Amino acid sequence: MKGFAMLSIGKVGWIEKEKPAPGPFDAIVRPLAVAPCTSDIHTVFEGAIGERHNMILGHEAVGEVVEVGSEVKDFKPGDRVVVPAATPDWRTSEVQRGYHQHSGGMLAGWKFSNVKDGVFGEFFHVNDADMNLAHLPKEIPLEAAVMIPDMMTTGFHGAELADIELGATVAVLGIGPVGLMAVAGAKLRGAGRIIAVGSRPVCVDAAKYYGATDIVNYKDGPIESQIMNLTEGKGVDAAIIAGGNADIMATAVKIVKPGGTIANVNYFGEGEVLPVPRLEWGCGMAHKTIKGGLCPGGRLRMERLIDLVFYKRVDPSKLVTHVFRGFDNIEKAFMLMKDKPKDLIKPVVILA
Amino acid sequence: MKGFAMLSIGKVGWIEKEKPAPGPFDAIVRPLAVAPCTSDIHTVFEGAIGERHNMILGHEAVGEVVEVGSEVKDFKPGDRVVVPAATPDWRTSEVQRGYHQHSGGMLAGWKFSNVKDGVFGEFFHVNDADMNLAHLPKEIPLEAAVMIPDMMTTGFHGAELADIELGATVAVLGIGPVGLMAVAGAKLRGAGRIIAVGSRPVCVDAAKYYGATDIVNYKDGPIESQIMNLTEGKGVDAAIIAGGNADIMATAVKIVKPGGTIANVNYFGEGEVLPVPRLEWGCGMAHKTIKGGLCPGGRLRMERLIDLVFYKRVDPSKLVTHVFRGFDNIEKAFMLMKDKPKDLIKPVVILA
Amino acid sequence: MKGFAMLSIGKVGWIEKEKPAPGPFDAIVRPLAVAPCTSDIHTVFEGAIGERHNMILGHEAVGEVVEVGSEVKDFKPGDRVVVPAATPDWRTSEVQRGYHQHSGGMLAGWKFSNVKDGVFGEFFHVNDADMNLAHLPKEIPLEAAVMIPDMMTTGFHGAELADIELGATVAVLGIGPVGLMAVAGAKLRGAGRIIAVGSRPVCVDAAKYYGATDIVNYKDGPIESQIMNLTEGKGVDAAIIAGGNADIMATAVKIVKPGGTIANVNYFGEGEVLPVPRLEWGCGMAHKTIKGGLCPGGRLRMERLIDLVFYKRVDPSKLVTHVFRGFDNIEKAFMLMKDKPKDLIKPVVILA
Amino acid sequence: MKGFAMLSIGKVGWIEKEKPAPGPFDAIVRPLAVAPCTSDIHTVFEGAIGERHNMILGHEAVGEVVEVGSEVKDFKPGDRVVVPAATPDWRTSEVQRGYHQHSGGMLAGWKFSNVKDGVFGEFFHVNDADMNLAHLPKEIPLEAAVMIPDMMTTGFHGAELADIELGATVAVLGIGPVGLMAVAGAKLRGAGRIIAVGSRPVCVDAAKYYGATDIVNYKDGPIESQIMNLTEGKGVDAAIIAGGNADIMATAVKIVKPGGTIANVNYFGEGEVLPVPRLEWGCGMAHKTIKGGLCPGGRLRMERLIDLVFYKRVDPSKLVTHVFRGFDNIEKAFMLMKDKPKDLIKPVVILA
Ligand SMILES: NC(=O)c1ccc[n+]([C@@H]2O[C@H](COP(=O)([O-])OP(=O)(O)OC[C@H]3O[C@@H](n4cnc5c(N)ncnc54)[C@H](OP(=O)(O)O)[C@@H]3O)[C@@H](O)[C@H]2O)c1
Ligand SMILES: NC(=O)c1ccc[n+]([C@@H]2O[C@H](COP(=O)([O-])OP(=O)(O)OC[C@H]3O[C@@H](n4cnc5c(N)ncnc54)[C@H](OP(=O)(O)O)[C@@H]3O)[C@@H](O)[C@H]2O)c1
Ligand SMILES: NC(=O)c1ccc[n+]([C@@H]2O[C@H](COP(=O)([O-])OP(=O)(O)OC[C@H]3O[C@@H](n4cnc5c(N)ncnc54)[C@H](OP(=O)(O)O)[C@@H]3O)[C@@H](O)[C@H]2O)c1
Ligand SMILES: NC(=O)c1ccc[n+]([C@@H]2O[C@H](COP(=O)([O-])OP(=O)(O)OC[C@H]3O[C@@H](n4cnc5c(N)ncnc54)[C@H](OP(=O)(O)O)[C@@H]3O)[C@@H](O)[C@H]2O)c1
Ligand SMILES: [K+]
Ligand SMILES: [K+]
Ligand SMILES: [K+]
Ligand SMILES: [K+]
Ligand SMILES: [Zn+2]
Ligand SMILES: [Zn+2]
Ligand SMILES: [Zn+2]
Ligand SMILES: [Zn+2]
Repeated sequence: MKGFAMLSIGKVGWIEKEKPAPGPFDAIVRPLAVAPCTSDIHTVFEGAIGERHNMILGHEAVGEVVEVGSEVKDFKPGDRVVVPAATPDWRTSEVQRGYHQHSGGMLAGWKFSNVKDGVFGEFFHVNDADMNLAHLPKEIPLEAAVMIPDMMTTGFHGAELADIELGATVAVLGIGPVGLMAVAGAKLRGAGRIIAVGSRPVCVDAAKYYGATDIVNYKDGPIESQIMNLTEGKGVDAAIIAGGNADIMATAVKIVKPGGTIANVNYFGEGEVLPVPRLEWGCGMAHKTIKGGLCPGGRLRMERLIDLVFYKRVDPSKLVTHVFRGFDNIEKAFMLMKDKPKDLIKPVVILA
Repeated sequence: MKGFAMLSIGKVGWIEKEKPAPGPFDAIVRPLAVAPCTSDIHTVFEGAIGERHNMILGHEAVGEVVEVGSEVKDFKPGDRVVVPAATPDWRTSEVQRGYHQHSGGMLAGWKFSNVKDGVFGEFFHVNDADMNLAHLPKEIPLEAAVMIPDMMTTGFHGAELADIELGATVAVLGIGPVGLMAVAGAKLRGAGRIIAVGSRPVCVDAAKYYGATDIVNYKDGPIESQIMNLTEGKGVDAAIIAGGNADIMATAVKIVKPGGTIANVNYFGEGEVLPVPRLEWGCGMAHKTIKGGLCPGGRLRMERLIDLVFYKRVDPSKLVTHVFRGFDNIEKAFMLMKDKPKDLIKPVVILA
Repeated sequence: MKGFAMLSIGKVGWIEKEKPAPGPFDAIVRPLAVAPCTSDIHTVFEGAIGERHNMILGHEAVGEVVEVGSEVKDFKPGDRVVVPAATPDWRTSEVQRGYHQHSGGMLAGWKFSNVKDGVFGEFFHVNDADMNLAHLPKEIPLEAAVMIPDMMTTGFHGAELADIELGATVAVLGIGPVGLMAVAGAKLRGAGRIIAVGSRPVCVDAAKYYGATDIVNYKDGPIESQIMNLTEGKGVDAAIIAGGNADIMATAVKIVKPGGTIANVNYFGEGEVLPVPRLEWGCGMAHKTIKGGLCPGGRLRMERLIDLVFYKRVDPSKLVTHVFRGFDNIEKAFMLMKDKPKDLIKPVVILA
Repeated sequence: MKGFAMLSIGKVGWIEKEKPAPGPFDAIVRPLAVAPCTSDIHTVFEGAIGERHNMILGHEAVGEVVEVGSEVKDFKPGDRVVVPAATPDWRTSEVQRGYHQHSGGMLAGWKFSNVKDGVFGEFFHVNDADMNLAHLPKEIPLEAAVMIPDMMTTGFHGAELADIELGATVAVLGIGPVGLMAVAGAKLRGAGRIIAVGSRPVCVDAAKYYGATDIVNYKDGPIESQIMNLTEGKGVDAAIIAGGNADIMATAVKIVKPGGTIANVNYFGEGEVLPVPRLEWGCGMAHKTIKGGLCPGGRLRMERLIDLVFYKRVDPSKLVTHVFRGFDNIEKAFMLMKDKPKDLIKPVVILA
């Protein structure tokens, strides 16, 4: 049918398509709430993943099941489901290795608006419904639930990769929606001091809400010097990268103490090389582990985060600053992500 | 000096001993606040660690440094410090393996009221001050800080041993002071649903405060049946044992799902064998990992738990139900632990 | 078709069933070489997993694909394959948790001769062929290859569970075919000293071949005292249980040092409880981790063990002491596992 | 007391100092066998660790204890010992975090020929003898034992950091003495295929001896293309960096599959930045972990590696290509490392 799609490199618009058909194990979902992402901007305007032709955008959606294949057992038409941004193929060798995000190739667990039609349409296709859908409790509002498919699972993954010990000091570089969930994720991993690096006031306020004990604004000086002064030269036990340019990797290495971990969940769109400073990395021997992973998807990941919201461990509704209602307003919410206003964190479009 | 001591098996009383002298790396501390433990009850009236003669009891104390050895660098007379219940020798082979709790032998990190005069005296000896003391911030009151040396580090260790994934369902068997900190620890590891098992109303109330979402009373029926009904037959991702008799190990194995973890921090004082049910343990193949560890000690452990309290990640003051004043009430608080009233969780003696 | 089956508890015999039909993702395999297992003895004559009716026995087989479903992509009729004893359903919640051995329930990844007709028949059914089959290189003979499905993956799993550090001292309690692979697995994890506990000379000879540095005969005296004398009172860093009765769990705990690991891969067929000694387990606080897991299965596991054999890291051929030829000798080889002669390690029936 | 020392940047020569005196916990050792290292060449002629003045060189030594402090308990005059290159202070906060290599600061566990007179003297000082010395069994020759302090512990550390699963494919970039021990280390962790990258025939021969299944010579083409062709486009499960310049980091990321690990133990002496390719690192999301650590030291590490040699798990004598006799030949063996002949791997000077 109609869908907000990438017409060509650098240009987008509504196009004409056929309604997707479900396989024996798949399901067709109609969206109830959707959200745009900064990653979709990188695909369109920077060409970071190559050239696409008439591909629907969007990968964050909470919808209602309308049709299932003959083999779907746990979902029926009428069920209220959370759809993860990553819907991998669960029958490959990379799944047996424990990295479903790369099932079938690097980043191949991320299908929506990458190698597969996204969620910005009246219907979309979800492969392996029993493995890639989670029921949505009535107690969770749509605006909060639509932060789970991507923002919550990415930010929490950064905290998971960070290997946070109880009471450790954690720095979160960047407090966009992913970084704000990284701040909340560190609090969920038992972090004591959480130092957040950001400038936008609407984000700084939300960072304190999610557990940040210190805010480092670049208006006071270089980030490295500020954090080293805050930690009295000790540094941080772990740094979570959730924003910035390639140089932020150098900053993370400089502020993490020997034996610590740099956990990256930032999608670097430009630059050939990510710099690792030789001297500050101990010339290769400082035991500063560097991790960088795509957000996990699938049913279990969604079910675990739904319980965190259900039992009031984290409230993602603070991420939602703008709410829209039309299918035509999907374009408007997208435009907000193109040129970030200072009062926007994450916009949500309620469809039905 | 004076000290409340274990005279023989079944008898305690105040005695007179010589004030301990510090070695070049040691410190002499006078207590500012102390707390009795159920373990000392087991030592005196059950002979759980054998017979002692004129051994000062107690291993939970916040104190003021009065004297240090010539080689102590980070602590001077007058410093208010949190003293860990475990003060191990940091120069053994077990420390290089990462198990300071067993530095020099099984449970050898536990010295106070075991192989060394405890803290229930006008002064006590702390070996290796720079490695086994942590500075106490003025912002933390004495009643809350004296929960850190033993209760918090033990309860949090149960949560650490449990290998909790984000959103996992955790059962805490026993909600005494250690179990209440296991509940708080489970919340500090991103647990979603936390099922606490206990009956005493003062403990049930504190368990809800520290994050318990469900309360299971053993007076209403078998714990296994209740928890399986709550989890709709799925079981729990992890069970933390913090109380009960030897049979509670069988209960933990039965409620943990295949691949889960049983983390024990309960001190079993009676029974020759802890039963592991064959069928419910998968006849040996259910991947139900069983862990059991003594609480971590040392400076770094105390500093990180102090940071957790300082940055308001947990408030252990709700563990304290009775506060008395002065040395003479150490006896009153000790006997309070033997005859457990239904309103007692943890008593504190302020030595101002 | 014909099949050697368990009629009821205590009864075995040849039966007749319908040749299995493959689903779209399944494959029908005819066996080229099979081996009986001690686990089937426990299932039939001890009723360790309950009563079965006309369940064809056997779960260790190398076969030839004769039929595949329409969706099988990597295997065709005529391919010679190694079939893992564990062939789990790869589309479950337990797979997303990382425990395919319990996909769909405790031990539910083990289907052959458990909840599904085994391999001791003219044909057998393999669910999810592309995920549960591995190609057999021509360089590996059938007698050696049939040690991979069960013996090698189980024994190596014991070493994996043991958390062996480079140079650590490992004890292997029991040197049947599984224990001998635990010896080889421990060598493959960088173990230094490997202490093997067994009495049968044919097993003692194979233990030395696979890397055992010391032999402890339990008929020669108490295991604990002998091992404690060998390690000069230190104990072992890890103990792998691969045989014995329920009492061997107490033996393992007594010989492992504080902080070490007890890794069980032994299938306990009798007894209600596996005893854990309270005092030797530190009264619950010795950090002696107890693990017990079913062997991993699936394509990737088989492929990696095949690579270990291909690149000559392990030669499982020395496990095979008896080779017979023909379907009728499946009964003879099965009975050989029942009345264990002193010269038997593992028998193989060639159906070529 | 004489010692071969670094006079200034670019100059070396023999000096005279006063024989060092041990503190109460230290020991004075006279060397029985020493070996020069490439790190000392970089220190003297490239100033890789800054400018030093009149510092005795050398950090690889087997020696005889001649004097101990009053508090040394496990070592007496006359004991033959293996001295780790890293002799950290075991009483710091970084030790309680589990990183003794950085006890007191980044790389602060490395004292010999860094902040302390090295082992190229008639005597040298060992701090904390009971924690930093290991008894040398008479069964291990000096030439083999002197490979343990540095080469073996470094190379094996690369294999440990690599997170090798049983049967995994491992690439070792660089086959100098450290890389050759990384190959042996990969074999110890259960690697199947081991791909070694090198050109010198004496190293290629030793690489096959230690377990390499494939050799990649740059004379046949680019390393990235050769390795991807060998693995049929799959890549390797882990890459161990043990040589080369900063550009080798980019090669490692390119050949490791998503979810794998890059383990670096190479000492990068020049360059401001270590390049990480953005696209081949999944734009930050490929789950390609990068680790880089200094070699472990201390008594326990040495004792476990001694056991590996004692029980014949690894023979490091293949690393020794040149053997000299007498103190005066320390200069000759040192200069041998500066202008490496194609037949040199590691030289050893036998003393006494
Ligand atoms: N791994 C995954 O699965 C995944 C999932 C979702 C998104 N992503 C991508 O990863 C990144 C997450 O960012 P986001 O979604 O939270 O929105 P975002 O607005 O792009 O986050 C960027 C944050 O980093 C700050 N920043 C910019 N330059 C910086 C610099 N040199 N140093 C320090 N901070 C700097 C920004 O500050 P100000 O804006 O206040 O000026 C902002 O706080 C995005 O690129 C996103 O597309 C990845
Ligand atoms: N690992 C360490 O380093 C360490 C440190 C300190 C203490 N410990 C020991 O760990 C244990 C923790 O006890 P505590 O200090 O927290 O005080 P506690 O009051 O003795 O804790 C006992 C808890 O277990 C419950 N309980 C008793 N029987 C039960 C049963 N059949 N089923 C379910 N629950 C049952 C009790 O419920 P109700 O009382 O509400 O009825 C209570 O909640 C103690 O034995 C202590 O000596 C260990
Ligand atoms: N986890 C899994 O997936 C899996 C897979 C396959 C098999 N298994 C099971 O694991 C167990 C391994 O047995 P197996 O197949 O290798 O053949 P097995 O011959 O039955 O192994 C028994 C071993 O234990 C020894 N033993 C008997 N009593 C002992 C005692 N008190 N103390 C110490 N050792 C004692 C035996 O010594 P001697 O015979 O020399 O006297 C023998 O070495 C079996 O029960 C098997 O069913 C499990
Ligand atoms: N982390 C620690 O504690 C520790 C301990 C000891 C040493 N190290 C350092 O780790 C490094 C290991 O070197 P080493 O001691 O084993 O002696 P080495 O001779 O310097 O090892 C260099 C090896 O790497 C090869 N090589 C050179 N350039 C290469 C490239 N672009 N790509 C792949 N291979 C290349 C060399 O072959 P060709 O030159 O013949 O082409 C040679 O085989 C040294 O720098 C050493 O200082 C670190
Ligand atoms: K690290
Ligand atoms: K487990
Ligand atoms: K352990
Ligand atoms: K990884
Ligand atoms: Zn996104
Ligand atoms: Zn206590
Ligand atoms: Zn079997
Ligand atoms: Zn060196």
